[PDB]
Amino acid sequence: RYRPGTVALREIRRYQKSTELLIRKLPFQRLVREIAQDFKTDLRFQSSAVMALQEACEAYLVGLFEDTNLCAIHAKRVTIMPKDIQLARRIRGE
Amino acid sequence: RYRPGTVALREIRRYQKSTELLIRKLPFQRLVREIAQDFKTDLRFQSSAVMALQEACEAYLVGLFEDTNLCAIHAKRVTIMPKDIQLARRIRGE
Amino acid sequence: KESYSIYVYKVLKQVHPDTGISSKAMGIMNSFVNDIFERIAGEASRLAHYNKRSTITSREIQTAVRLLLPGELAKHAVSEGTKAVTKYTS
Amino acid sequence: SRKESYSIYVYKVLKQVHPDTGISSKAMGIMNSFVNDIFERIAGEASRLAHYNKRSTITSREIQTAVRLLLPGELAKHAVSEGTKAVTKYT
Amino acid sequence: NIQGITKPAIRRLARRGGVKRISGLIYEETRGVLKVFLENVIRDAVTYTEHAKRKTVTAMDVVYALKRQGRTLYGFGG
Amino acid sequence: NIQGITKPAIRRLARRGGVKRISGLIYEETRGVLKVFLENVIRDAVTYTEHAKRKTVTAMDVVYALKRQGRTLYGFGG
Amino acid sequence: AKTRSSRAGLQFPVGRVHRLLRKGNYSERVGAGAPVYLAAVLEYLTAEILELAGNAARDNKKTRIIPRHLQLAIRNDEELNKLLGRVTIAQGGVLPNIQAVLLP
Amino acid sequence: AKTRSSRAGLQFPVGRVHRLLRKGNYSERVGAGAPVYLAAVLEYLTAEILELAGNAARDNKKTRIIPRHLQLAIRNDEELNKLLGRVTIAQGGVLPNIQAVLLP
DNA sequence: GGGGGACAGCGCGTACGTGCGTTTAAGCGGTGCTAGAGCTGTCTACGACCAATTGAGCGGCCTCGGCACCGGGATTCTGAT
DNA sequence: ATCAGAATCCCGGTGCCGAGGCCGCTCAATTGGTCGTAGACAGCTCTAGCACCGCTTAAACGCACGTACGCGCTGTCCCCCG
Repeated sequence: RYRPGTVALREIRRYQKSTELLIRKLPFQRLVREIAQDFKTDLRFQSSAVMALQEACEAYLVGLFEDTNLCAIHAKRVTIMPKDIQLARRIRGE
Repeated sequence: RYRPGTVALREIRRYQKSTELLIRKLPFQRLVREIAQDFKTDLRFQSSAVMALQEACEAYLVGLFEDTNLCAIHAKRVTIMPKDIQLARRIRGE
Repeated sequence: KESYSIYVYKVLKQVHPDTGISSKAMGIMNSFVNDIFERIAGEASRLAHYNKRSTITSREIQTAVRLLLPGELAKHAVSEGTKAVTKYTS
Repeated sequence: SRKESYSIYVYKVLKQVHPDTGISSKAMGIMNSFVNDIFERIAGEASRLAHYNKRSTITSREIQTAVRLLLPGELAKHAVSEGTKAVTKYT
Repeated sequence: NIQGITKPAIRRLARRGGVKRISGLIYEETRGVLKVFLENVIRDAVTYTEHAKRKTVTAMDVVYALKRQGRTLYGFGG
Repeated sequence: NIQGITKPAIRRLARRGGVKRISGLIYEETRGVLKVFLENVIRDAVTYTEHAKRKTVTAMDVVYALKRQGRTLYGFGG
Repeated sequence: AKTRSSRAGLQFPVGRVHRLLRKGNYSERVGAGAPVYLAAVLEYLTAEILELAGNAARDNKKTRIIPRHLQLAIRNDEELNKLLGRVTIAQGGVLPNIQAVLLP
Repeated sequence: AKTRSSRAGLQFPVGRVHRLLRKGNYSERVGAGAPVYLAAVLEYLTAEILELAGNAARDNKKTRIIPRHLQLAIRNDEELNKLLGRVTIAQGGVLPNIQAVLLP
């Protein structure tokens, strides 16, 4: 049995040394369509439009998780919590 | 004697109500000239140019201290330290 | 020089007939008008070229104000612009 | 419908710096986006400089100043050298 | 549809961000900030689509929306 | 000349920022941060001055420099 | 002579706005309605800030608007604070704000 | 006949760059040296990135540059990173970076 | 100079990493349809321009009454007791 | 509480000095005719997005379980506040 943390660090090295999208495509596509429905109805989407949204969202969330981690370490913790996400966004101006 | 913190909070209340510049003008002017000397020699400065620089710098330091303060509180501290300034700037992208 | 001082004062009398304004506050207002003017015109420009158009219409301005201005400020600004164009055309 | 791009020029420069190295279509798209982006930044700053000085013409001087303002540290130093050399050779 | 962003997916994004240990309340928080981000980009992209009198959001519409929100994306025509 | 930014001045800036307690190492850190900020703005302002073939940095040069670094200033002619 | 401003029922200058659009290197051509629309929108924004700033002046026992009043009007409302996020009002100061944990 | 790119000794298109400056309407007029200067700068920047990206490709034993190699070249260079700070490279991934407190 | 906040040590114990085989549905490839993007042609209705103008906008000049800041009195802060 | 005493509100005065009221006038906005050309719009077309279907299979899931990291509690010592 690997000690808590060992497999987590192995996953960090796997995902940092790779470039693929980490959100499942079909569920993400459904979310994009559902959100766009509130702005206009019967909206079509080029497949490349949805993929461009995917790429930007994943990049944004990875970048936010990096800053959230720094906030947690600053509070002498190794666990990220909502207060860390909130601080990062507040300082970023979001 | 007022307990440590009482006069500090009174000063916060006074400076957050005022809009005057908090850095002495003549020392600031000297700093601006000396920094500009490294870019171009025999540089003259409009009086309003130095005032524009002072207004921007003070607004930058006040904004940064706000973000620094919020990072100290995140570490459960009431005292700002260099690590707080460093985190704020890192998250801001500076 | 040219400034928007006269027009800012005219609008100040309409909203607040007994209220004046300092020269420093007037300078802030002039900077504000110039800044927003530039944001809108620049977005309208990009929006024209992106649709391969050579002409800046009220449609480009409306869309720029529909992207720049937040929430209800866009709603009211669009109403004001549409009313002005309608009155002008008649 | 013909859509112009900088692909041919990216390929030419690649073959000069690394003769045995190719490039994927995805990587080519990144390079095209990069050139277009930098081109907008420089031209837009040069446009501002001209209007700020009441001038109607964007010249090599405006481009050089824009390059100083946008490119950081030594990227500006070398970019200015390249631009100056090209103008001298062209004249 | 927001639940389609599963906990494993949010863990993978955190792993790429270098995060080892995650609280259980992070998943709902992340879903929230993702929704806000997507809404803001999609709103602007649809505005561009409507201005072009189109019924199909193009990759260019998304690229323009990202560019104006200061999140320039390279690789979709930039 | 950087020492002209005295501890009391830095304290006043912190008080406006809502800071109640300050460590002794903050004063030197703040001086360094201010120096970097000033250098960056003055560099660009002087570039504008040299482009105008002027020997005097104008308020407009400073305003333009701040604008391009995303710190738009109102009150000095733009 | 009925000024385009008077034709649109506006206090802001349509003719000047038209010239600034034509000389501002924005496009090759400018429609007749574009300056009218821009002038209106721009005047709406000025009215909104001035109304809120005049209220702040009256609250502070003053009859003249100063940069402080403008800062108070902008920073204490969401949409105006968002629009002018990356902006600094000279001699505007800041909003009185102390973290609750710092309170006695 | 000699093309303006060949007269400037450049691989980038001076004639196309001139047209794109003239039809941005970025100004009323465009000098003859402006497109030459701009083309040379664009060429220099592309060469720098491609050189660094080709090195990254060789260090992963690849003969074709992919977005990953471009991301590696830009993020590993302080100046290129600073120039392309608010840029996202599609399929570029991230630098391998783990905070020391999280390690074994 | 003093005193109260930062730091250290620790119990502890409960929040969450790991497995495991379970319960879910992503996704990849195929099948047809057709909303609609985009091209081609036109006609043309709105803008650029040219020439006279005139009436607001702006430089200049004054008077004023709004407000910076002076002296007094008050009340509610806060610390010693 | 309990009072001492600064800190801060608040009131009448003041003069003075920037804001606004007011004059002179000029040049840039206006009015009106002519040209042209951009784009508003009708039809075509065939491209791409969409809905639907089979099968699969890799991924999400619940919970049982260990454990170690998050935080409450105590004690110190000396750094900043005044």
